[PDB]
Amino acid sequence: APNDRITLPPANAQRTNMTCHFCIVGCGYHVYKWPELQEGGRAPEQNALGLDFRKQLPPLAVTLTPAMTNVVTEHDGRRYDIMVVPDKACVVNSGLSSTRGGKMASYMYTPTGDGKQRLKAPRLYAADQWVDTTWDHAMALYAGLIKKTLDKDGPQGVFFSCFDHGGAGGGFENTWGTGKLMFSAIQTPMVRIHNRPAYNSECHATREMGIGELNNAYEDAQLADVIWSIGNNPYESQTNYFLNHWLPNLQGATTSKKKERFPNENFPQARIIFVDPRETPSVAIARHVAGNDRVLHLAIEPGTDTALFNGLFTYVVEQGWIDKPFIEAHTKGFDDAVKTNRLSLDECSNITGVPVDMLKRAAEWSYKPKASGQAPRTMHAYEKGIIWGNDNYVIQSALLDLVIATHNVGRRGTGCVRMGGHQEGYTRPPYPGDKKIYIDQELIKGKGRIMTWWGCNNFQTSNNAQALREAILQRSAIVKQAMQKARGATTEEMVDVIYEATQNGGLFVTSINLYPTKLAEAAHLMLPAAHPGEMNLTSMNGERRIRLSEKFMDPPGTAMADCLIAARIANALRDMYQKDGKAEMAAQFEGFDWKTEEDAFNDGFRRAGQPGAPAIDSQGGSTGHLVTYDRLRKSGNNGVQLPVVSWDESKGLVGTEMLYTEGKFDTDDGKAHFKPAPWNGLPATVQQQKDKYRFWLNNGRNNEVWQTAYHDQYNSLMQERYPMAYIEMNPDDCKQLDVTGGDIVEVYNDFGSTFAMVYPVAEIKRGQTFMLFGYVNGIQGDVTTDWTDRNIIPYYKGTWGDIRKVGSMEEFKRTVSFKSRRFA
Amino acid sequence: APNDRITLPPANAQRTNMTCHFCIVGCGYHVYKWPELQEGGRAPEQNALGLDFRKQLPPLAVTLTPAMTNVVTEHDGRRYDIMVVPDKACVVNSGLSSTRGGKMASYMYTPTGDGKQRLKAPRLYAADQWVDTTWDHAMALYAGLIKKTLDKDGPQGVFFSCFDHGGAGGGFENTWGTGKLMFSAIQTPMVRIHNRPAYNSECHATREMGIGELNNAYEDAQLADVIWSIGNNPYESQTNYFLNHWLPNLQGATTSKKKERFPNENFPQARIIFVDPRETPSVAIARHVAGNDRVLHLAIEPGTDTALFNGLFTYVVEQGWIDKPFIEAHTKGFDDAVKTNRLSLDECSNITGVPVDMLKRAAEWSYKPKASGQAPRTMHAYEKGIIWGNDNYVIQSALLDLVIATHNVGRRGTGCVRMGGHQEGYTRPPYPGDKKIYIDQELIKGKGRIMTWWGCNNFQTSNNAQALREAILQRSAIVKQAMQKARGATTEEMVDVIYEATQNGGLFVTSINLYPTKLAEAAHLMLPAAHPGEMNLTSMNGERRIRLSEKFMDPPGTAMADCLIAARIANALRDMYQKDGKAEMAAQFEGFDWKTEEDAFNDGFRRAGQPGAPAIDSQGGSTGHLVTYDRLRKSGNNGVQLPVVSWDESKGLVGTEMLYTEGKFDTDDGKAHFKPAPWNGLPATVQQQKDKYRFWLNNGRNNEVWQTAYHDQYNSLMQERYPMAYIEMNPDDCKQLDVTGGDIVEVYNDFGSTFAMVYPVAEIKRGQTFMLFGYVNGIQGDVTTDWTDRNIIPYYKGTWGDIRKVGSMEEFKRTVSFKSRRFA
Amino acid sequence: AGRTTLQYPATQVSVAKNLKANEPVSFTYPDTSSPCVAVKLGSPVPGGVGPNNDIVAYSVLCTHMGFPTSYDKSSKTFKCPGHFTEFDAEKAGQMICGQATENLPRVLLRYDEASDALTAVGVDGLIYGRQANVI
Ligand SMILES: Nc1nc2c(c(=O)[nH]1)N[C@H]1C(S)=C(S)[C@@H](COP(=O)(O)OP(=O)(O)OC[C@H]3O[C@@H](n4cnc5c(=O)[nH]c(N)nc54)[C@H](O)[C@@H]3O)O[C@H]1N2
Ligand SMILES: Nc1nc2c(c(=O)[nH]1)N[C@H]1C(S)=C(S)[C@@H](COP(=O)(O)OP(=O)(O)OC[C@H]3O[C@@H](n4cnc5c(=O)[nH]c(N)nc54)[C@H](O)[C@@H]3O)O[C@H]1N2
Ligand SMILES: Nc1nc2c(c(=O)[nH]1)N[C@H]1C(S)=C(S)[C@@H](COP(=O)(O)OP(=O)(O)OC[C@H]3O[C@@H](n4cnc5c(=O)[nH]c(N)nc54)[C@H](O)[C@@H]3O)O[C@H]1N2
Ligand SMILES: Nc1nc2c(c(=O)[nH]1)N[C@H]1C(S)=C(S)[C@@H](COP(=O)(O)OP(=O)(O)OC[C@H]3O[C@@H](n4cnc5c(=O)[nH]c(N)nc54)[C@H](O)[C@@H]3O)O[C@H]1N2
Ligand code: F3S
Ligand code: F3S
Ligand code: FES
Ligand SMILES: [Mo+4]
Ligand SMILES: [Mo]
Ligand code: NA
Ligand code: NA
Ligand SMILES: [O]
Repeated sequence: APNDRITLPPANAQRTNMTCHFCIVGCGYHVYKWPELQEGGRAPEQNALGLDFRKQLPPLAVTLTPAMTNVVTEHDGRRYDIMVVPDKACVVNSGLSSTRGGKMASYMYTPTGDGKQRLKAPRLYAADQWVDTTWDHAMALYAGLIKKTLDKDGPQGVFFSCFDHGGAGGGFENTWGTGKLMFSAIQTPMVRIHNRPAYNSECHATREMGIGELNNAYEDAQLADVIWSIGNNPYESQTNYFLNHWLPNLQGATTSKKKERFPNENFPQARIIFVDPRETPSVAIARHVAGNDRVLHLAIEPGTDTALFNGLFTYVVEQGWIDKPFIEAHTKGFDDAVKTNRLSLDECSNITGVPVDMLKRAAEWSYKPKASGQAPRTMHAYEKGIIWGNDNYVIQSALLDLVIATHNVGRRGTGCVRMGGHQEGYTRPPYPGDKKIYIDQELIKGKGRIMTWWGCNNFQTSNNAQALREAILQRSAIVKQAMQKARGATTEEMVDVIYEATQNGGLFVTSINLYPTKLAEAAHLMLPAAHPGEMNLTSMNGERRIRLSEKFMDPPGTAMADCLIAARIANALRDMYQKDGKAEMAAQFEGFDWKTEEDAFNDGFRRAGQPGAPAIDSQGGSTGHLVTYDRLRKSGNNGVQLPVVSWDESKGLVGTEMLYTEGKFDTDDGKAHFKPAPWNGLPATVQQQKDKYRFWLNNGRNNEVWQTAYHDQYNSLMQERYPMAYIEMNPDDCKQLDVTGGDIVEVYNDFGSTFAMVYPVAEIKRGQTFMLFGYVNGIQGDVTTDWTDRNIIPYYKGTWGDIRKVGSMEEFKRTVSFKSRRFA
Repeated sequence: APNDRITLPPANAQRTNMTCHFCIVGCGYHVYKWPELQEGGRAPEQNALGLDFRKQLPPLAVTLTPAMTNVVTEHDGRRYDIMVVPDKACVVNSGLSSTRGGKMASYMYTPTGDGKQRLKAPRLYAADQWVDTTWDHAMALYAGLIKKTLDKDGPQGVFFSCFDHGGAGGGFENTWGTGKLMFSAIQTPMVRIHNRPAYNSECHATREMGIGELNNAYEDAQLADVIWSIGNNPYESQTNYFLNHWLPNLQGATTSKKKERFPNENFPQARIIFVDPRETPSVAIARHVAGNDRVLHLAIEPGTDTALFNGLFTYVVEQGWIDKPFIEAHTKGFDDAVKTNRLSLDECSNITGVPVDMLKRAAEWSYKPKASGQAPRTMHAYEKGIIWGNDNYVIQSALLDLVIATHNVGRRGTGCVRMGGHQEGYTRPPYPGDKKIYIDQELIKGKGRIMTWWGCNNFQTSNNAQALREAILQRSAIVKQAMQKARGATTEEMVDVIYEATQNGGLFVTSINLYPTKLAEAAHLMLPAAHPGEMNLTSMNGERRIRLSEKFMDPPGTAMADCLIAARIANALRDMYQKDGKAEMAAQFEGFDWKTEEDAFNDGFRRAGQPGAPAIDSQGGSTGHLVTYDRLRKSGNNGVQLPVVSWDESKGLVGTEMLYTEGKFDTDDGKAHFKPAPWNGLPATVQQQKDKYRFWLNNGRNNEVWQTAYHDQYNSLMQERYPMAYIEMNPDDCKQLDVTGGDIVEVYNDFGSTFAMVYPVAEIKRGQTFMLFGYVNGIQGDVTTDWTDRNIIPYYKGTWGDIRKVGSMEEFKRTVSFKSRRFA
Repeated sequence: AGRTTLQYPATQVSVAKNLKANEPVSFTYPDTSSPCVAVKLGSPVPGGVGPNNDIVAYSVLCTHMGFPTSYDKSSKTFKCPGHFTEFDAEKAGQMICGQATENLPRVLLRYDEASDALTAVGVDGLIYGRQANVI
């Protein structure tokens, strides 16, 4: 309650390790837990922080606020203070906390806090009202429907959209549990991923070219001469990688270390290049830190990345700023790529809009040999501006070509890497189908009997989201109406009622989640899940560093770890089949005899590539068995970078810093493969929107807001600052539409209609906008198209629309700052 | 926050008056408000309570818990402690607080408290998602549709269900504002009331007989020889009337006062008679207080009240235990009622199931002359057991006949009164139609373009609620689907799209509320309202005692008093008609030039019966103008009993204690009129359910839970105690169905299906049950029938159904008490 | 015991009419290790004090990791050089963008019309680097 003090952890308070729940960087934290009616003393040796609160602390001594504290009430009814604070000795973050990780304590479950509306028990929409139901009933209904569908339609009738990521709502236990359930037991191919509408990858091209997307260390960002940030706003989206590794390089604090590693190499002041249509907070901050002369913002025309990289590739080849020995010994296809990808600087400039002098300068900084003879160490970092860009596959083809020719993989201070989104934590059986299926289109077209959203919310985050919602709400309603007729039915009769409604266009919808979410508008069944700290969980960050987040409290009510929900489902289905005398079907549901999450770790990550093991695709590789919970605990928040190379009791886990340092790539022949990258303009579907409507509807992240705001929607500070999704608009465009900060606009096109509050931004180009994605009040995705690349990767950043004033929200004008988020 | 101390109010803390938000009794409270960083001292003269917190306080010295405190954040951003505690000097409650009123502090709006989800701005379901919208846009859409409906269909196309009550979400300002808008301006007859599906009264019969239902003082309960509680559970439903007035009588603490007023009258120990099929906590507490020998529980068969009162009336007439001079001078119709209502004790006993000896005893206690010659003073209190009983009109006819013949109106210590539900606060124009309309049936049948629920939630509280919801959700869906096709539409075009969808079966739904509620499942538009303390509000309690609740804090966001929402709509409609050049229609919307709630009090209550005033029906009567806010402030929480008889600066407001004490009733001739009361058994609709199914599905209140739990659903203590609606069941019946406390059952019949958690109760009769009404998790009303009496009053207590085990909720077993709520 | 509130001192800052529009004054509160600023903004804001209800005051220590922020007159914000947090002086220290999880703490001023005095009497929010605002 009181805003002007905090309770210090006692010197002997319990302390556990926790990786941040949220973004890829995976900053390390400590959780202090102690009884509510104890506290630490201000003297440094009388509190667990070892800090002297008897007088003012200096800058950088601590990160501690009330938002980093809480009081939990456990299953035994006893109350405990918690404090969740960053670990000063963690190599990832060196004691830094983002505004998002900083709120972890506040977003732990408590009966009266921000977590108050956590799912605590199964919820059933019994035709015309939400009620609680038992887990046994829920499993009878859910497994009963799956069983009926398997028995009559086979697996093709059972649909999922499921996380494949790490951190909270993911990780190695959870991805294995769900993957084993969906792929080995049920054996359904009707599965999409949390952020993309098929069972596919963000990185098909780079992987096929032999370069897995997480190939370096965070230390490489400290060793680089030049950093490219491509389709990426890292201060906001990978905060502490940018703050703890990128900025020290720009500031000159890593120059010593470069020169120590490389005695005979010049290291100029580091420089940074951003390829982004939009001038972001990251551009502004880079210029404040390094100066204007060390930052190059290539403010390309939306969707022109391929043309940019083809023009750069062409130029470095014509200048001879490539590594010919490297290409000759370790690559295939270079000569072909030179021809297919040829594009002059003048043509490049005309397509991208970037002037020729700036294209040449980027190449000069990045690829022209240093005075000491070596090529610059240029780390090429990319994210969703090109992963959700104009033809995912082709852009990566174009970029990786430039990288391979310039030998910017496998050398320290280089890498062509994803910056990442969530943390990573994938261990799954192979996908069981032989084709890519656009799951959302299939649902819209009326296929499937049961759909489970598991740790995602595509109502807010699908492409073409309005078409999806329309269809799902309708299909859901058919089931609701069918259930309505029933009175006094057994569970088995209800299963039959619902099954029949699905033959008539219906769809049974389950959500497995922390919260009701907007999915509750269509769901029939919701199951409560547990997040890290309420469970043990393993995951890795953007340099493959695996850590254990330790359990320290109980979940709300009967919430359960997702891997144990998957075991519960499997065991229900098994029992049903055993009882029906179907031994062969029963046996498909074996191998879920799990009592704790660690069981799922042992069954999945730790079996990969082992004798007698089934086929398992794991980020841990075949040395995953060397990792145990205990060994991770002893490693601390530093963990180990995967893959593990050895272990013994005296040296602990020893891992891998950088990939591809010996020139052996993940292809048949061990070489890196160049690929053609044709420039075909924008897709027709997108070009049609652009031809009809005025504004480029760019979209993405805000620093303060995490994802679909599942926690933030309950946070009064978050809600005061961002009550509605906002749209950055050019002020001249604003005046033309007679809107200002805190007005509400409709944004629309052929695909849909949504709303935002207007946020005038001087740095936005005329005819361009930027709307917060994924949010709880004004869903941006309504106006994204259905267009996807060859692998069903959406162009989420590729849509145009018109904007119409709704009116002036005086309350937003009184409460919300519309001041500039670009620091100068 | 910390659960082991509280912040005392400073000696100089601001103090305002507040009537409890909730039940009829209208207990008085004080609100202490002071800056967050101040506090009082423990010495009694250094805190505003004047209590000595330097050592343990004795019993009865205070009612103070953390739930009675809060910290509000005002519109200026400053934080203030509040403390809302009962007024020791208020006559109503003498410093008592119920568990419901006691939580008021916790249920005041704060950004992080139990009021966190309060509506703060207009919410729009823009076809496929919830968003915020402006007040201006909301009015343009809502008034635009009303205008279009008026223009094309007339008023018959605009529907409302609106509060008519007092206290929070009602009161004299609010009932006038809404009634003026609906009846004088829009002039729609398509209006029902929050608790009943037509524009009618709960008390047609008693009113028509000349006896308004609130005819005594709370002091009368202190002066009575015998109190009847008919269809009434007062410890739970009118707690502090029962505790502060009834019990002192039963305990002998009022004997002196009776004897002082009536020197030559015997006053035996007081006794109490309950007519209730169910053995309630009220019955158990009465027996603990007074002993078994002074309590009579007439445990009648469901629906048999008419037969009971006809048997009693017959008997007291045959015995001569009536007041013949009274009948002769002041009544009409007696001789006719003796003939029409004749029923022997034996027949009475057969129908009611009460033994003859108990019927005789009730009559002996209540009506046989005392030794000193006077008839007992017998106060007849009744509530929803008979208002929602088997033929509301006939039961009241039967009861009032007994009361009139025995002269139990108009004498001190008597009265035939409603116990009440909400507080009262009615000032309205006359209803504009000439017929009663069953609104819910009309909606189900597809009538109406626009329906507004205004401070009610019939999703949870309608009779035949499942039929209602089915229909409204479907009709709502038609409108959502139509809106879906729009892109870039003006408000006027969207009005047209929605109007067209309503010609195709659709219905536009608005909710004017504190919270989203279940209505959010169907609503297209929700508007934020303000409750007492965020506004000034006037209302009266069950003895007509009017008080002012003083504003002391701001509402959430742009939430507004309901009367000012009504002015806003009226002024929007006026502007639209003015703009369309329709002077005559514009003028219908005059008279809402209101800046503050007090404007509505002046325009309504204080104009009633005044020269050049329109026709106004007001519980204040024609001396209402003598009441002002300032005069009520000077009265304090003691207020004045209405009607006011005089006012001057030296004596303040002086009012009316008891009605009818001169024997002049509210009829044409001034006499009380007897009425025939035929016994026709149960209604056929109800008898058919009884014939088909096993359990009487009685329903009603729980002491701890307020109404539809709109606040309590957010209160962690409340949700832990009552996570799901419960159903009291006989233990033998439980064993037959293999259920025990914490199991979940389905309850169903031909009207619908719902769920409850099982609560074994030894006192429940075999074949009977009792389910909590109105709740957020398992709506009881799904299984109530559509049957209503001649005035469209539902038999909500008249329904039968079957019960089916769903399963054991282990979590409920671990966390919910299933121990007895009947104190012994 | 008995006491739930911190014992804040009452410190005179200045008289209101000495303050010029958008020209910050520096002072310490509630002790000399806690730097603060008061500023007359020039137009009323919620909870602003003085004759034009436009005077506001803050702790200038960033609530992220405690560097002293600087007041920017062009934007009426406080900017942190540490990790680029920026706070809105016109929105009660609302974080515009940055890595803090707390708004910039407001120093509560009494304004006495009788004397024209502005007195610091408390703090809304927790000052960086402290177990309690009052050490
Ligand atoms: N227009 C547009 N759309 C986009 C994007 C874009 O750039 N533009 N970005 C895309 C990208 S990169 C992504 S990652 C997606 C995100 O789309 P989603 O995955 O749909 O969104 P999240 O908010 O990550 O969803 C996580 C959900 O899981 C729940 N949850 C949290 N922890 C747990 C847990 O332990 N267990 C379970 N079972 N549930 C849990 C949360 O309550 C929440 O509902 O959006 C995509 N959509
Ligand atoms: N604060 C915060 N951080 C998060 C998340 C969050 O919700 N909140 N979510 C996490 C997740 S799941 C993910 S996927 C990552 C995403 O992290 P990023 O991909 O860094 O973030 P976005 O904001 O989606 O998009 C990055 C940039 O792409 C640019 N852009 C748009 N179209 C184009 C184009 O055609 N080409 C190019 N080159 N650039 C383009 C946009 O202007 C934008 O600045 O962030 C993660 N980190
Ligand atoms: N089966 C069964 N059904 C019953 C009964 C029963 O005995 N049996 N009882 C009946 C009776 S007596 C009644 S009173 C009704 C109750 O039926 P309703 O009136 O539907 O129920 P309430 O909970 O009183 O509704 C109050 C609503 O107004 C909102 N609210 C509160 N304060 C305000 C305010 O200041 N302004 C506005 N605009 N909204 C506000 C609350 O959030 C809530 O949604 O139920 C009836 N239904
Ligand atoms: N704790 C609390 N108190 C409240 C409220 C609340 O929600 N919570 N709501 C308020 C409102 S709006 C109202 S209307 C009142 C209602 O207050 P009451 O009417 O006292 O309460 P109910 O529980 O609805 O029903 C009263 C009794 O009717 C009995 N009964 C049922 N059927 C019959 C029948 O055929 N004949 C007779 N003689 N008795 C029968 C039941 O067994 C029950 O004990 O309570 C008010 N007070
Ligand atoms: S604190 Fe969390 S949100 Fe990312 S920058 Fe660090 S892992
Ligand atoms: S405290 Fe409130 S709920 Fe009734 S008994 Fe008194 S008015
Ligand atoms: S210390 Fe101010 S932003 Fe980190
Ligand atoms: Mo992502
Ligand atoms: Mo009621
Ligand atoms: Na939409
Ligand atoms: Na139902
Ligand atoms: O009522």
